[PDB]
Amino acid sequence: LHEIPKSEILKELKRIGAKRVLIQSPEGLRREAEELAGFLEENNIEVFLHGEINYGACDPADREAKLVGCDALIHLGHSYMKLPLEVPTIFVPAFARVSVVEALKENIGEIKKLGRKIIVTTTAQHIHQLKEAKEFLESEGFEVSIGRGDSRISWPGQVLGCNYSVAKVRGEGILFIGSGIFHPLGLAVATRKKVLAIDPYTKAFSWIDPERFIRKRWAQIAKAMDAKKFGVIVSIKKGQLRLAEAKRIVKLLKKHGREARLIVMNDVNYHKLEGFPFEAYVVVACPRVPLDDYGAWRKPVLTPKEVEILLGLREEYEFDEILGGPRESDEPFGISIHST
Amino acid sequence: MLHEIPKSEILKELKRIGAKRVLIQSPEGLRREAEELAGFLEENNIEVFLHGEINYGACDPADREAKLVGCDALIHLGHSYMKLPLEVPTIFVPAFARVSVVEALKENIGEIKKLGRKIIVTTTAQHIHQLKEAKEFLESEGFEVSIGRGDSRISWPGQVLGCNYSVAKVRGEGILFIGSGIFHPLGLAVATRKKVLAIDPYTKAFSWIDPERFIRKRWAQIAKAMDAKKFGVIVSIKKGQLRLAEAKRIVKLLKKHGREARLIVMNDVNYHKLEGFPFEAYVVVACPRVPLDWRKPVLTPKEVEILLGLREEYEFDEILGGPRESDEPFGISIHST
Ligand SMILES: CSC[C@H]1O[C@@H](n2cnc3c(N)ncnc32)[C@H](O)[C@@H]1O
Ligand SMILES: CSC[C@H]1O[C@@H](n2cnc3c(N)ncnc32)[C@H](O)[C@@H]1O
Ligand code: SF4
Ligand code: SF4
Repeated sequence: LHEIPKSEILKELKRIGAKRVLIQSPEGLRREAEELAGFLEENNIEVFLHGEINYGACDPADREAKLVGCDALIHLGHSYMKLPLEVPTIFVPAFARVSVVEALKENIGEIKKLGRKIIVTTTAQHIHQLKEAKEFLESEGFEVSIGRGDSRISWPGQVLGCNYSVAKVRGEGILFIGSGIFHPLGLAVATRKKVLAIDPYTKAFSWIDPERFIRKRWAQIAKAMDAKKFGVIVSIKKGQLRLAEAKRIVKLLKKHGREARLIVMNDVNYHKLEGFPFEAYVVVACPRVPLDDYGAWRKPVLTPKEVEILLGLREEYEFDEILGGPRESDEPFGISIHST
Repeated sequence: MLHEIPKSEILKELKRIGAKRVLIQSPEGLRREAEELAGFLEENNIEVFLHGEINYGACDPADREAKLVGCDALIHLGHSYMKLPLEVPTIFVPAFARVSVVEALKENIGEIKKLGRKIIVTTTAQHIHQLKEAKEFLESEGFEVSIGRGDSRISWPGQVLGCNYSVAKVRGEGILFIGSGIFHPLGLAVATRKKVLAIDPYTKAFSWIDPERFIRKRWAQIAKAMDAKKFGVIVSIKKGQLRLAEAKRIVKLLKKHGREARLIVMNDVNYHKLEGFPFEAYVVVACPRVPLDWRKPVLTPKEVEILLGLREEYEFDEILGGPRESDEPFGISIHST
């Protein structure tokens, strides 16, 4: 459950006959990746570690595995999203232990301000708590709405930084259970509904006001109203490649008398591009890169949605989401194995 | 200042193969030139994508990436071809420097005479097109000029790379190196065990190479590493840098000497990516220019062979190729494997 189940992982590997495996890992599970590796090697399975810092299941290292002759990939810390996989892949999601009900009870008076029918949302590390959160809220008199989400989502109620489809359901206001600010803000902007965030660790709460964020984006668009040369960036990460939408933005920019060039990268960062003559950039990939820029972009960097405001093709601010298709099943609360 | 990109020649080669969508990679210097070429190809009804990575060598063609985004051809700016399986037709565009090499030699005749009569002459890609003149000059000064063909990693006789000095493994009293920087002459010195004179064509300055300080600094890394139980052994998936068999051997050997070792797979080998891993020391088995330029000790395969005591003298790590059939043109080339 909350422990890396080294036994279950071995059993799946021995079932599909895996002899050589690659392990991806996010920054907080680097040490666990090497402990797993040593355990499988004791059990006669050669193990490579993937040296890149992985940021999501949108970026499986399956093609790299097939290159170094691995017959399977282990993806630590995230759950499957619908992608073609070139080697059989085991997803090992990370579940935080914290019980969320305590923070809900402490804040029930604020939660009432959301209204009778509420939408409840959290991130992957608290997804297993969602049933406990639901029972409690219903037991206090709420009707609880929880969206399934699309094929980029792994369980009902789960939000990603670039996908909030699980909140596009009937309901009067949105509850977010989790730490930090980016997800609740994305909820408010993507749904235009009252969003209430509760941190399960501190029990602190926050009503999300997107105005401050939206104004910072309006200034970004303003800095680019001066620009004539545009770079339009795609990432070739399997779950981030948006070729058609990027080509669309290039054609659109040219239709309005601006120069635009499509740029192919893997990891998207400004330093690699600063020798180029472009005056502003459009990231058509993970929107957390232009929207959550800590300060590294020294030229205006925009989302596709913001570009359409710039050219004057859209009046209201719309959050850039990467959307999937119908998801006919749900991922387990545990390890999963996928091959295509 | 380099010689200008030949836009007309490149476009004609693309039309000769009917290319409709091309990807262009460029190195740090040639970013403005990349987009200049893109606009010209586009104005000739050819869709062009730019590669946003900083390319660092023909050992890293972006041909897989081009195939992925639907391009039917790849333009590799600033480097000459090295023997590699290519997935899309690729056009190589060497950059050649305008600066006069012979003017630099003329300022330093006296220093060159100290090398010997029969001398080995080497340069980098940006001056290869003036290598014939430099040799004629030197032979007019009484030198016997010895120039090696080199192997399949090399594009022209007498060209050195940061990772391959095969053109210098020939008969001679000493090595002359024509180019800027100190890394190439350092490797030349360690790899050939001969006296090396470096002449910088842009400044006319010269330098007699003494590798001792560099070797001593390298042993401090080796010494540091002699206490480590846990090693990370790194490879790069770049087509010209992948050294999987050697990396595996290094793993097996570290384990035979009572040390733990893990193979690590990367594209760009950056230390900042590895900080969370539990390894006490690192071996880069890819482009040697990365360990030979951290926080934990990071070693080349030659250097870890010293730590384990299977090797005594210091050695530069090099990626060797095999025999080279023919030579690359002093201009644009087009290959498709
Ligand atoms: C937590 S996953 C999102 C984070 O990972 C990084 N990230 C995700 N996808 C990419 C990408 N394609 N290129 C560069 N950085 C990315 C971004 O900095 C973002 O803050
Ligand atoms: C310019 S020739 C090679 C240069 O690019 C960088 N480089 C080459 N290969 C790699 C690699 N595999 N990973 C990271 N940096 C590299 C090195 O720091 C060196 O300065
Ligand atoms: S927010 Fe961006 S980085 Fe995170 S899962 Fe979605 S696409 Fe991947
Ligand atoms: S391996 Fe190193 S020195 Fe050789 S071409 Fe690539 S980056 Fe240059």
